[PDB]
Amino acid sequence: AISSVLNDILSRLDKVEAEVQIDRLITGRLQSLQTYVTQQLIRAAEIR
Amino acid sequence: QCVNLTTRTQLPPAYTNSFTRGVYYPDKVFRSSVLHSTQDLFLPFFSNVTWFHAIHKRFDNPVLPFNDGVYFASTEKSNIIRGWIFGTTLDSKTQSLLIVNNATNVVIKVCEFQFCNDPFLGVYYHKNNKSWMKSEFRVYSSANNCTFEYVSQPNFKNLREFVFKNIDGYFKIYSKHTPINLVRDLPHGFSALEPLVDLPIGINITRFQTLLALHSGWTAGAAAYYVGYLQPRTFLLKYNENGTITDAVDCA
Amino acid sequence: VSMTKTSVDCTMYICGDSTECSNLLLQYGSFCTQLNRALTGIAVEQDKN
Amino acid sequence: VTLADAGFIKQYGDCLGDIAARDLICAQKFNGLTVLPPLLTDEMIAQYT
Amino acid sequence: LDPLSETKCTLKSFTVEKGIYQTSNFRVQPTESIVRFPNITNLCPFGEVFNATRFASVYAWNRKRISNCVADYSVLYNSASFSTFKCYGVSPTKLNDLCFTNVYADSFVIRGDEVRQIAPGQTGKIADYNYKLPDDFTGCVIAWNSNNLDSKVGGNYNYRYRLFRKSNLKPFERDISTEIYQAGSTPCNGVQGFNCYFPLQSYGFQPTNGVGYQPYRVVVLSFELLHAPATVCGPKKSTNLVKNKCVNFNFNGLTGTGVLTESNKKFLPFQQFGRDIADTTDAVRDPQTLEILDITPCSFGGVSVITPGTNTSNQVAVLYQGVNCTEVPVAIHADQLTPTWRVYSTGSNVFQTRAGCLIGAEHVNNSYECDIPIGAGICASYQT
Amino acid sequence: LCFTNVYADSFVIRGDEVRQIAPGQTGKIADYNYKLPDDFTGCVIAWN
Ligand SMILES: *[C@@H]1O[C@H](CO)[C@@H](O[C@@H]2O[C@H](CO)[C@@H](O[C@H]3O[C@H](CO)[C@@H](O)[C@H](O)[C@@H]3O)[C@H](O)[C@H]2NC(C)=O)[C@H](O)[C@H]1NC(C)=O
Ligand SMILES: *[C@@H]1O[C@H](CO)[C@@H](O[C@@H]2O[C@H](CO)[C@@H](O[C@H]3O[C@H](CO)[C@@H](O)[C@H](O)[C@@H]3O)[C@H](O)[C@H]2NC(C)=O)[C@H](O)[C@H]1NC(C)=O
Ligand SMILES: *[C@@H]1O[C@H](CO)[C@@H](O[C@@H]2O[C@H](CO)[C@@H](O[C@H]3O[C@H](CO)[C@@H](O)[C@H](O)[C@@H]3O)[C@H](O)[C@H]2NC(C)=O)[C@H](O)[C@H]1NC(C)=O
Ligand SMILES: *[C@@H]1O[C@H](CO)[C@@H](O[C@@H]2O[C@H](CO)[C@@H](O[C@H]3O[C@H](CO)[C@@H](O)[C@H](O)[C@@H]3O)[C@H](O)[C@H]2NC(C)=O)[C@H](O)[C@H]1NC(C)=O
Ligand SMILES: *[C@@H]1O[C@H](CO)[C@@H](O[C@@H]2O[C@H](CO)[C@@H](O[C@H]3O[C@H](CO)[C@@H](O)[C@H](O)[C@@H]3O)[C@H](O)[C@H]2NC(C)=O)[C@H](O)[C@H]1NC(C)=O
Ligand SMILES: *[C@@H]1O[C@H](CO)[C@@H](O[C@@H]2O[C@H](CO)[C@@H](O)[C@H](O)[C@H]2NC(C)=O)[C@H](O)[C@H]1NC(C)=O
Ligand SMILES: *[C@@H]1O[C@H](CO)[C@@H](O[C@@H]2O[C@H](CO)[C@@H](O)[C@H](O)[C@H]2NC(C)=O)[C@H](O)[C@H]1NC(C)=O
Ligand SMILES: *[C@@H]1O[C@H](CO)[C@@H](O)[C@H](O)[C@H]1NC(C)=O
Ligand SMILES: *[C@@H]1O[C@H](CO)[C@@H](O)[C@H](O)[C@H]1NC(C)=O
Ligand SMILES: *[C@@H]1O[C@H](CO)[C@@H](O)[C@H](O)[C@H]1NC(C)=O
Ligand SMILES: *[C@@H]1O[C@H](CO)[C@@H](O)[C@H](O)[C@H]1NC(C)=O
Ligand SMILES: *[C@@H]1O[C@H](CO)[C@@H](O)[C@H](O)[C@H]1NC(C)=O
Repeated sequence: AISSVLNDILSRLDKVEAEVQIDRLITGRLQSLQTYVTQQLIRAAEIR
Repeated sequence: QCVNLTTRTQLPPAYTNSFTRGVYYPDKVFRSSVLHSTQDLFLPFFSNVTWFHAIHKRFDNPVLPFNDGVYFASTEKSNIIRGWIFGTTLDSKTQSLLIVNNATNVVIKVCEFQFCNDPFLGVYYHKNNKSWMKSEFRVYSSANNCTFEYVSQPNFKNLREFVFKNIDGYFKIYSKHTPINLVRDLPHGFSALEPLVDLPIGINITRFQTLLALHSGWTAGAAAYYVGYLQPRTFLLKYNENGTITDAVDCA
Repeated sequence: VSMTKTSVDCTMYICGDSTECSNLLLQYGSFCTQLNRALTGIAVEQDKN
Repeated sequence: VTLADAGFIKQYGDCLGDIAARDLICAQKFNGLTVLPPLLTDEMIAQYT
Repeated sequence: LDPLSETKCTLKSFTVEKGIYQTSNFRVQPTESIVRFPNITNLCPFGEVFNATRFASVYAWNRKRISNCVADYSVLYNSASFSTFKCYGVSPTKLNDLCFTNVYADSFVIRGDEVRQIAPGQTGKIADYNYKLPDDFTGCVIAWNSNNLDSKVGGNYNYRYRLFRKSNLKPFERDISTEIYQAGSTPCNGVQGFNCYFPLQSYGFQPTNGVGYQPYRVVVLSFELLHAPATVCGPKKSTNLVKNKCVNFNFNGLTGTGVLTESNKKFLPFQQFGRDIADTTDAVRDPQTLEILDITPCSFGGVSVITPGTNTSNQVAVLYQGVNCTEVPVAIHADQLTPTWRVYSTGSNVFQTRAGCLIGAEHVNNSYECDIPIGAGICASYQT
Repeated sequence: LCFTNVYADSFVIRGDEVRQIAPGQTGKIADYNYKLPDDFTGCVIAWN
């Protein structure tokens, strides 16, 4: 995407193409959560 | 006016260890209590800076290449380093940049200059009035076309340092200073350099040339100056609780 | 015996205060509720341990 | 053992101004990552011991 | 409707078993808005960038620097005279809603057919030897026909470009060298003999030469954006600043939400913003008055709802996780909140736990076995 | 294919702004007299 920050994208771009920059940040961050949560579930199994 | 200098000395490219200097703020953003990591043109730690020193007997201003960007520093009193030429030719076959200081202003000017072959700014010293008069401007014979101009304002050695970069059409300047009580070694310690000026010059640069003061029939001032190229190298930087870079790691 | 319990608001993490980002995040369906249920499962188990 | 966040409340003044530079715990909280306290306090667990 | 209804929805069920349940986090909505821009007033000199007499040729494109001024762009974007107004990192509809560091208008003329060569990363002799835009170029390009302004019946010959070069030039380099170029190996240093060329060439702009072969005037606007001490900003009116409330702030196109506070951070004169580990701004220097404002996101947290089974009772209690409730009473629903319900904040049955603020449960001194857990040694149960 | 209802909207405009009739566009036609919705489903047909 053109920036790390959602507000920069909504400051610069209109809906038709702001949604393409935002789709990248949603996809990357949802992959960052699923990675953290999988790592934590595997750790939780070790602590158990 | 334009005149060639009497001394024709050459040979030893003197060197010194650039221990911990030539770090500078990578962008205009505040950060504090963080170990931030940045990839940029920087001065590689402990690299050989070329050292130049004027005696009384010795006066050297060689043409120095300018590849990716350069670090410059000087140890002074009585204001002897006064500017830089930059360009790809330096003979009015192509556009070139002039950066200079005098008795009342800094000037910045980019033109089809036909520079002098060994340029300087000249001075008359202690002429009855217990004052020194900046009086010769031996930088160029002609300045045919120009495409930008700017002007504004003019017990220890004065340590000065600068970093110069040309990239994405913009030429950029960073600087800092401190008073020092050391003979020749660049002192062990840290400071980043703040950004001062950005110039939209849009030219090739391949080389540069420092302009000393004269201080024929003259005496050279006891100033020294140090040059090193930058390289693209990742650096990791400790911003303290005040947001000043207090220590640095050269990642390579 | 245990580790720090964490809850992450999947909406604030992905989209923090952007409503248009939130309306795009709904197009990915159930994942934020599934991530809340996964971390709540870990967090309850710290007391059980 | 040096903990990072026990979960025992945050009240703004503990982070704003100075502390948000050196402290990462409130920068996590600002991005929707929240620690939850254990059900048993360190006094309760000690009492069990 | 109420916290029970929020759990019935979250649990996808018309009945709920005994427990404590996560629900939508609460978050204080911003109570008003701020805008701040420099109190500069002089309207930027776009006239001598669009209605200049004679433009410069693309071999020596005339850069004009625009700074320390106010720019309305809607007066350009509304004008039908532009035959193209294509943007490469901002939407033109939002230029009036943005701040620029420095704007360089780079200006020249070309034949219409060549207008395509002006997009970023393009190629062809205009894009290769006389005017290259950088790969990550951020800006707009605006172009229109001037066959009715600067064509001649004999062809205008002031408008020249370049046809040869030892290499394709760097982005935003201009080359005004004039060396005779050799198409064979010939070191023809003297003059433009056979297979040797003056590397400049002329258009001949003539009032019937052809559609698109006719002359177009072009400007490239090239701005640095939203992260430096800016001097070319939009015409939107600045408001007064306010502090300690949650607010929809904008400074210099840094739109965001948060509570502003007087900071003690020692910025240097070149720094406009300070940033978090998360790459999000968390201190700012106001452009009206040189003071550093701390930005903190205004209060929010997980809401957990505590219930006996719905076949035991409809009554519930609410836990606001990590919240010192000296705040939730002040967050009165006279404006909006993320949770639409508020009846529980009617109060007097409000208790502080180290886990957060517990609302709608009666605190009692006698201890019991833990029925529903809360945290930090506290539990809750449904009893007489 | 088959359609719930079809509405044909009809008007005359200049050739230049035939680009303003795309969904989510802006400019005086798209702004002050005929706007297609952000998620419009349909076609635009135009001729001199
Ligand atoms: C910026 O100006 C530079 C100095 O004029 C210019 O450097 C020149 O580059 C060419 C192309 O490589 C060199 O030409 C020689 O190239 C190789 C050896 O490198 C030989 O095989 C060829 O026969 C030919 O002789 C020039 O020698 C070189 N000039 C100097 C003094 O080094 C840059 O190309 C310019 N950069 C831009 C972006 O225009
Ligand atoms: C330091 O070096 C400067 C040149 O690089 C030099 O600038 C020159 O200053 C004079 C005096 O103002 C200018 O002369 C013109 O001044 C005004 C301008 O409006 C006119 O009314 C006059 O008729 C005259 O044309 C020069 O043009 C200017 N040179 C440049 C290149 O701009 C400084 O004066 C030097 N400092 C000292 C102490 O001499
Ligand atoms: C860079 O400097 C050059 C010298 O100052 C300048 O060259 C001059 O360019 C003009 C055109 O702009 C020529 O004007 C002539 O035009 C026709 C040519 O056939 C004649 O009929 C006219 O009488 C007139 O002489 C000059 O002759 C020419 N002079 C020289 C010595 O080359 C460049 O134009 C400048 N370039 C830039 C980009 O600034
Ligand atoms: C971050 O910047 C701070 C502000 O400049 C700086 O604080 C300054 O520290 C010196 C050294 O302690 C103080 O000097 C005084 O120290 C004590 C009294 O506090 C006296 O014994 C001394 O004689 C002298 O008066 C400065 O007064 C103090 N500045 C302020 C405004 O309090 C910090 O040291 C910097 N932090 C780091 C990590 O370098
Ligand atoms: C470049 O030159 C253009 C030609 O002069 C100029 O266009 C003109 O713009 C003005 C407004 O600034 C228009 O004036 C009319 O505007 C409304 C119409 O109701 C009234 O408020 C005014 O009193 C007046 O009637 C002109 O009609 C318009 N002319 C043309 C032929 O387009 C541009 O504004 C100039 N642009 C720049 C940046 O200088
Ligand atoms: C300064 O030194 C240069 C280099 O020796 C001199 O340049 C020469 O000038 C003559 C004409 O006077 C030319 O024929 C030569 O071809 C030039 N040589 C070079 C290498 O360019 C210059 O004349 C000297 N000027 C003074 C004032 O001494
Ligand atoms: C909840 O927040 C209030 C402030 O709004 C806290 O009260 C302050 O507490 C400190 C420490 O005892 C005192 O210095 C202040 O003077 C108090 N101010 C007021 C207005 O009471 C309170 O301690 C907080 N409680 C918890 C559990 O976080
Ligand atoms: C620096 O130059 C000296 C020669 O003066 C040489 O011995 C040394 O190896 C060089 N060191 C580096 C890091 O280039
Ligand atoms: C000394 O200064 C005066 C101006 O105060 C000047 O007229 C005089 O020429 C100067 N002396 C010399 C030797 O030039
Ligand atoms: C804004 O206006 C105030 C006076 O109300 C002035 O002190 C300040 O310098 C102005 N700011 C700028 C950036 O011009
Ligand atoms: C729940 O209570 C209802 C009466 O409200 C009763 O009909 C039902 O049998 C009960 N179910 C259980 C599992 O207790
Ligand atoms: C709990 O007991 C203390 C005295 O030990 C008393 O002050 C307090 O008011 C009691 N709280 C309740 C809820 O009865």
